[PDB]
Amino acid sequence: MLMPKKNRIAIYELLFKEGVMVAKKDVHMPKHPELADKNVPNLHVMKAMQSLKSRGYVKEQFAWRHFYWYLTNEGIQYLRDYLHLPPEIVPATLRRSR
Amino acid sequence: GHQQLYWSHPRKFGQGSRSCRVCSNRHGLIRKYGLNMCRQCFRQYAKDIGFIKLD
Amino acid sequence: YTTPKKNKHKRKKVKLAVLKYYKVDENGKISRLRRECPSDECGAGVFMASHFDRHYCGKCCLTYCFN
Amino acid sequence: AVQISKKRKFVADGIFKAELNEFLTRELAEDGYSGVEVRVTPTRTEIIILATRTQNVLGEKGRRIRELTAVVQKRFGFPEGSVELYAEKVATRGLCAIAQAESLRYKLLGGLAVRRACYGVLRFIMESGAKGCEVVVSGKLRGQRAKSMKFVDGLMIHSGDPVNYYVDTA
RNA sequence: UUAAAGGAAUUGACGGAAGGGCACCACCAGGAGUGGAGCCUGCGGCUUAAUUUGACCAACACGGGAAACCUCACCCGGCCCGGACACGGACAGGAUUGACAGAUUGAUAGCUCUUUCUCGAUUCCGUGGGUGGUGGUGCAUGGCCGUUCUUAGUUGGUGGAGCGAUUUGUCUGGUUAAUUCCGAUAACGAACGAGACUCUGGCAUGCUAACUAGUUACGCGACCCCCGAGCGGUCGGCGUCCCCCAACUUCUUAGAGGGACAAGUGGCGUUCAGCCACCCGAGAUUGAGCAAUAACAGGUCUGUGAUGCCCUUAGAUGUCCGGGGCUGCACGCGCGCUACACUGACUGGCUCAGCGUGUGCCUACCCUACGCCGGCAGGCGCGGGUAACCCGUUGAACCCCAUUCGUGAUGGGGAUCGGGGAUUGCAAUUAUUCCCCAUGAACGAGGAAUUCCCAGUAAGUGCGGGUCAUAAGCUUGCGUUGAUUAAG
Ligand SMILES: [Mg+2]
Ligand SMILES: [Mg+2]
Ligand SMILES: [Zn+2]
Ligand SMILES: [Zn+2]
Repeated sequence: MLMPKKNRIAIYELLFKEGVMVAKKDVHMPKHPELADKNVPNLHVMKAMQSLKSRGYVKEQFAWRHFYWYLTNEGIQYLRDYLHLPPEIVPATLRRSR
Repeated sequence: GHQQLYWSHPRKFGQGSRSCRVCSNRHGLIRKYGLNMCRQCFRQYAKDIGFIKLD
Repeated sequence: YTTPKKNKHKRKKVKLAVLKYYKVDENGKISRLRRECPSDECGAGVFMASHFDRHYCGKCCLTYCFN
Repeated sequence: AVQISKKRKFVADGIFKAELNEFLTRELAEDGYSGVEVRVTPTRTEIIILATRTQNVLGEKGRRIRELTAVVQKRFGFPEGSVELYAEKVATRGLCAIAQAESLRYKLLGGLAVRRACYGVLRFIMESGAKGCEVVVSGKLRGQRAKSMKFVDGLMIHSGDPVNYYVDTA
């Protein structure tokens, strides 16, 4: 899209602390509810996750009006390199509940 | 873009703002009881809502 | 089907390939040539504009008088 | 905040119930979904799936529940610690119509003859202890004009109220 | 010159062919009408920059489509990219964002331009490839729906008949709303539809239970009262689960069970099914839902991240914004409102309902009591209600009683049109609606033709949902008043 560097790390850090993010199909909403703190319009939330599909890192289902997304493991080894994270940090995907 | 007047017409009162939560249409939708579904849309899920017919 | 009026181009920028905003004498000298912006943020940081007479803070869109 | 009226309590939970039924159709169709059933409590609320292949909905130490616990949680306004999922096997896989309608979907995606494939699921319900079943396959079969082939077997009612609970449609 | 022409049988469809049945989407007997008038609204036509469009019993108040803009496609213009990825280039010694000012616009669109500051790999460019579409194709489809089709109809198994398509089962007859039953019988046993069923309505002074329903009794308060009493009369005035300063369920709301089966009794009928009468009874046919087999080249790709294929993809059919149109009128048609008056219209009294809906995740805005301003719409202050808790005991209209008017296009009728006042809204002009004064048009019961209906029915009369910021002449529900005709 236009891809500001502050908001991409703002959406990736939640998209890596859990393996999901739950945007809704309306571009005319200037406030994503689950971030709600760095004045993202969810254009940036859409058009990031468009790019994550085309590399094959994320997955999506298109509910009634909601997009759901999921982390493939090739996305996790992509986000642990792009967020510069050491190879012990894993999301709530693998085993965080017993 | 040029955000001052991209989406500047007021989507407020009137059928330029009501939409189907389920189908994404603006025509014929039912705003009774806070449903906001498309009328064509309403028939599918009406058994799942809990709306029975006469039998 | 025709489009007679020719909407002419997109926006391609000015493409001026030199910075050079600090003149130097006497073997090393700090000297401004454009005014700095009087905002709360960029004192002696990002410049204020140098028009033929007036000055304008480019980042936060405040302006000086036409003089 | 302020709570809304009992008329619009009961259409909110139904459209809660209708919404996740539509998503969990889209996700678990390749894993034999066959419905959900909800429990609202003033605690953790407990949502149980009725999947046939409960092996496939479980991830490696249960990944594909825990992200599917979250997409319900991070949409329908549940705080951290109020909603959970359970996978449960439906008894008689070949007796609820939602189950094997998706089975003969993914039999048709294997490139089978439609007449050979529909017989085997027609045979599957009737040998599973049913009272009657019929399958209508309608669309563009071999031919340019579309046509429908029905494969009725057994006996089956059509009218009155007892076609509400003696039958299930898919 | 030509690939059939023909013969016999079978199944349908049709017959201005018989026979038996049946339906107010059929008639009779009728009622109310519609068609005539003004207007409201859809359709054709014309006109247009555009008047976007889909549909011709089973299109035409239909797309729940009552469009100020948005919707929104169509027309005149003007921005934006929300063109993912993949490759090459551009690419720290100079890729790309944003923006004050001015001729520049319709526009405080850096749209562009003159000039110059600013943004930090984000992108930009070429080439492939996505993607979006209220773009095409409902004759490429799914799903849904309409219909032939509200009528009784449909199909196997196994036997019987035929070379066979097929047929018997599924019928002479009686009977039924009904292949409904009784019987007759190369059929026997079954299935579906019909029916049962579910919802609903009518009855239970019997059962259960009520400060979010009530009565009744009893306290209190007020008021009348021959005359002056009161266990007198009235009171939706107050209290009696407020910690007993009463009981109870008739009325109200349900829940369970009851109740009606053609049972009883005559008559008819093969004394078979059943029919016709009655008595008891609340009721001796309440009303609707679902609803088969096989089909329609029915409708809908403009309802849908249901979808194939094609088209188009940046000077974009994407999307946003400003205006305009969908309302334009020599005419024709279809739903419908108000009427043509005295069985009325006014004016003032008077007393009666039921179904239901009400403050929202996004999403702003709800129903309104009461008080005080206004001659009216309305304007404020102040409450209550997320509801058997408040509006509300929903003082609905017609009807009823007194008044005025007198057969005159009249005080019938209220179209048209001028001036004003308010509300909704970003905006009321091509009048949103409402209010006030004034203006006072056809219209005297409507030719041929044609529609719906037979009991709380037709019809009159209002009321509430939907649409809804503003709003109903439409629809879908309610009660009220209530029939004339008919059992063919
Ligand atoms: Mg659609
Ligand atoms: Mg007269
Ligand atoms: Zn500053
Ligand atoms: Zn096309």
